Amino acid sequence: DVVLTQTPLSLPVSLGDQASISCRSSQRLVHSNGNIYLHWFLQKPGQSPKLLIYKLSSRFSGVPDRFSGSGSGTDFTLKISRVESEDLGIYYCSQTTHVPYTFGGGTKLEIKRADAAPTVSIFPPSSEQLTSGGASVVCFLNNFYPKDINVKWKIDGSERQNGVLNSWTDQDSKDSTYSMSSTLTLTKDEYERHNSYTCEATHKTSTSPIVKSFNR
Amino acid sequence: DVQLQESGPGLVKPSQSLSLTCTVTGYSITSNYAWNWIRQFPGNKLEWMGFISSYGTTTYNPSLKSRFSITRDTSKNQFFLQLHSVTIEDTGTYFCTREGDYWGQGTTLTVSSAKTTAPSVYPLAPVGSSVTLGCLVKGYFPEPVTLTWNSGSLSSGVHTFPAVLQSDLYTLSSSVTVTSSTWPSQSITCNVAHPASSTKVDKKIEPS
Ligand code: NA
Repeated sequence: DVVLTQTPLSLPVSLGDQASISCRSSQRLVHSNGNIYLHWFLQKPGQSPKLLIYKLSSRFSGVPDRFSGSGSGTDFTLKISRVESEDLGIYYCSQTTHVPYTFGGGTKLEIKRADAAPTVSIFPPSSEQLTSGGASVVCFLNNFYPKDINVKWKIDGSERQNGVLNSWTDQDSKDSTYSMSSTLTLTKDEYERHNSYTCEATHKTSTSPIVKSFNR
Repeated sequence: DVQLQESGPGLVKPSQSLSLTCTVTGYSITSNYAWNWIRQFPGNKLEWMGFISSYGTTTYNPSLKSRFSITRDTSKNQFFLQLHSVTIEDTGTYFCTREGDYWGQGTTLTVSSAKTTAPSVYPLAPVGSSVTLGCLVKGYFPEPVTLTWNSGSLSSGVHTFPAVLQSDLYTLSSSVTVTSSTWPSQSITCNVAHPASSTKVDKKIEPS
């Protein structure tokens, strides 16, 4: 089976700058008909993959001329000339010279931006939730950049590390910012047995953790 | 133009035999081209399963364990992916396609012996210049699910977070920022919909 390797995995680029994605094939993709059925897709977040370039260098309708593809035998490049925001997502190469048809592993295109620190918010368990014998504490870390971000959950000064659910959003193309949510979940008991609930965030934008808290 | 819409049963148990639908419009599946089924797994890896030619003849990925076929109905202008005994490892998002130039939104197949569960919708009200609230949809199964703010009217400064699975239960949270002068002088309600459990919940965010 034809294996396609994409380089790199991730790829930060500045607005207005030219980006290029590389795809490498474990086999020659030249058909008998003389054509190279190597194609390019972009998958925007929440969306389905979309054809950019087909047969190596042919550009699909409605696709900006900013987008171009070339390559040589077993090495292939996609060039994005003047990067805009809408352009963010996962980029895939595929081949259809050989059955079975195979896809590259994808290359995430991240937009370079002004480091930005998270806007932090801490949230106590609902009445409703409390009634059910549930206790969840929610912490949002919104509109930060870059993506790398660690959190700590402290109960009465010391650190919890059992019962933590984390979720990250894909890069917002509206402002090139990321967002995270963390939910610490305990038993209504284990909860009311402590006072202070702290949500600690680590990030490049600060040599020191960003702290948000509350007293039960 | 050519449009493709997937549909399917959503959740099913292992060993279940099953079929997915691709409904094509604006173009006949008899006319021309090859009509594909493609699969995306978590981790975002894409896998080509097969196609049905415009002649009604099929070509499959011989490198797969999954037992399947592809069929059509030229009259309703649909083609179908029939999966013969799904395993857990068949969980993923299935796309249908004309070649590679037209895709459907996609349809989620979850293969689990876990039972369907309606979620608990929880209001996160606060304890500066703007203000932040939250929705906690917990302990449902499967997905998808649906979250809006003020019936979808309010869409600015919202953050819906991908669901995360813990012990065969999903948990999903939502953020929304508004100006201090907005809340709670104006009511902000959270709008949850879980079609799978036929649940629809509306949770207004009250202070304290
Ligand atoms: Na061909």
